[PDB]
Amino acid sequence: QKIAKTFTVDVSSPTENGVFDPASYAKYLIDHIKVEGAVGNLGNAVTVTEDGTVVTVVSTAKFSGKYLKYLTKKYLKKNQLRDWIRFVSTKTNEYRLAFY
Amino acid sequence: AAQKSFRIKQKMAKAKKQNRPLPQWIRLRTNNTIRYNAKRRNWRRTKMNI
Amino acid sequence: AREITDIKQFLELTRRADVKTATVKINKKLNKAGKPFRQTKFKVRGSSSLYTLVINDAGKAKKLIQSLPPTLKVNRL
Amino acid sequence: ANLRTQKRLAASVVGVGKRKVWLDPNETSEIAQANSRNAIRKLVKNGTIVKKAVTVHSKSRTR
RNA sequence: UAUGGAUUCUUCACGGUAACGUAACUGAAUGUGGAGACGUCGGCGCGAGCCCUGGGAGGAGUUAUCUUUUCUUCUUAACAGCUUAUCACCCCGGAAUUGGUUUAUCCGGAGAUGGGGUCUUAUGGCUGGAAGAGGCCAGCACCUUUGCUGGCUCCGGUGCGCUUGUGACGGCCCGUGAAAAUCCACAGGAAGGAAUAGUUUUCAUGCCAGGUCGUACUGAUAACCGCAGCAGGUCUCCAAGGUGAACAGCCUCUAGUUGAUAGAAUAAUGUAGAUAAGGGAAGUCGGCAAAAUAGAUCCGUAACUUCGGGAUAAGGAUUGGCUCUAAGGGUCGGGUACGAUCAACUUAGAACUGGUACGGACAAGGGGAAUCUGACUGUCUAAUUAAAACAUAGCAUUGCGAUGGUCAGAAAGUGAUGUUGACGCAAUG
RNA sequence: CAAAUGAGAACUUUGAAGACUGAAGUGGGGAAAGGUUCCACGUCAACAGCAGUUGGACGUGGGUUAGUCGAUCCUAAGAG
RNA sequence: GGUGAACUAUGCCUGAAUAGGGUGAAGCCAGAGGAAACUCUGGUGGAGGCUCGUAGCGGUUCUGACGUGCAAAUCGAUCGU
Repeated sequence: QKIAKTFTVDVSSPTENGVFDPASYAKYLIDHIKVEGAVGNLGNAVTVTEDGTVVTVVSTAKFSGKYLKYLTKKYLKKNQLRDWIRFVSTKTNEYRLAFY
Repeated sequence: AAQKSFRIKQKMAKAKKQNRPLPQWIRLRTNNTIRYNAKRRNWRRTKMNI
Repeated sequence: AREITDIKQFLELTRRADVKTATVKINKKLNKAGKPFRQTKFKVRGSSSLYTLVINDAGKAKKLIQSLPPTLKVNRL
Repeated sequence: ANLRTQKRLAASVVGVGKRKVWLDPNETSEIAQANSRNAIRKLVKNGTIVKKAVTVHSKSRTR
């Protein structure tokens, strides 16, 4: 009813490869979270916090790993750094951006 | 057919055994005029129709 | 292929004189959303049937594995 | 070479069609050597033989 | 074939008013009864799978822009227990102010309604089988027929949906839609049976064995037959999305194939497919061939008729897209006349809009007035005749009462009709 | 279209593209029939009405595992 | 004197197959008119060797293709059911 689902996104590999901008990534996520069909309505429901190596998104409204991956891949396509980043989940809701 | 009888299967086995070419050494045997198997069979050419 | 209900039934089955192998399977199921518990399945293999006893109490399962005779072949996996 | 056997084996091993089985052109020699189901499974794991994705049939217009 | 269980000094069990229940709970001769065991069609109900769909957990695609997006995995066998049923049946009771009730009108003083129960287990649910399996993901030692470790595999919804199975029903017949093996049960009561032990192997557990032959593959525009790797013929099961009434017609997923000698050019004449000014059958044996018609909704529909039809008669109008409007349901109730979740596809209406187009491809009747003929449905000259020919129901005639009629056989202690009997069989028109 | 194989490639293999069958299928299986056509290796003199390195061809071999699926048992029209 | 019902004709036995529409029979329910007799209306239901039309079965016309054919009878359209 009011549980706070958390979503970890490791950004360590691209941020230490120095081709990523996790600050702008978190900005894109927070400005493009769609709640009730419109962006900008994060009424203290979906909150994005960044430390430079992990992006944590805490949600009470409708959020999903599918949406997180879809937005992340949209950002990767916009920054044309696909074939370089893969959004992959290690365990439940603790995804990671892999370079190799 | 898949569901055969043992009589039909025995005839099949005999036909498969008989269908082989001449051993090479009968040709070298003396006073021999046999050059090949003249009773050779192919499943499309001639049906044994048993 | 047959459930067991009571520990007495399990005990008569294990002394049935034709069972020699027990398999202990651990299932990490959920009873409530925030309480994933450890379920233990004691499988006694009779000649005709495979009897299985479900135990949701870890203490009960430990006392069961300790109380079964050491001559019978127990296989935990 | 002649990888008809390997294509049929890969389809039968990975449970998809020969229309989905992809065989690496650069690994023709290795695929040809691979003549058993065990070797076809080894190549599939190794990445020489890959299942092609199912061709898309969207239901967006229907929806 | 022993053990446990049940039964036994009330010898072969108890419980329930009853339908009946349970772990068992003797049962010969003989008899009897069930299952085996049965058509077809129609709607209705239920279930299985599939289809559709919401959330969530992975993977892939698209990302000039848009899309909490598109595709994709999220599975649970035989078998064992508990539970689960329309129908049926039992107990109490005693009904007109007749009530109950199906989509379908049947059922009740031969006992309805109502209350309470019993059974079949189709079928579903839970657990075991069983997550250990399968599946979807991520990572490890650097050529080498090598594995290992981590997660996840979850919770729902919907319907005149498709197909299949089942159920309770209803229609049809001068047609009423196999047999046997086999298995069980009942009636009866032969025979036998006590006590440190008898019986029960229809209760549970336990021991042993299960032979012979087939099994590969095609099953067809290349594995069969047609002289062949022949455009022919040859029985059947499963059956996704959209359009649409629709397993045709068109397009697409899974799966499969890309096979049919090729290259160049584009004369006549051909084969197949089209179009055409004005006329509109003048062509021709003859409208042959083609064209026009065509779906759906609404209106309207003649002569004649065996009252059933004719009839889609004939003949008219409409049809898109977008924005709306309205109607049509299920489940949850009552101080101390009415409310909320749950978005399901049908119908009707109104503006607005456009090169007046809109069943926009596909699909898809031409119609009318008569004459001859056969009533109709049906059948035949495989490979030149599908007809008015044959058949048909209807009508009429004929023979025959069994030691018989009609027919068969060389004969027969032989046959068909005939498992028959004049409302029949046989023979004709 | 391009690689590979090959003396030789319109026809073989692989990859890419374009297509078709479109679930009373050109899909998955069976019945009759066939009889080894199945599968692998080698190979192209003949055969596949062009070609062929390919093949249902040629040569050599491998392959069909049942108490539970059938037959086997029953009876039908009938035969005897 | 023998051999054929593997094609086909007919009977029997035992199996199997057959979208979606149109029409709308009996049976049944409600209503209206009428003094009555009765008549009429709206539903329901789902009959038929009924009908349009797939699969199937057949084979009308083109007197089309072909006619030293794919084929000793097929192919295409159009058709019957």
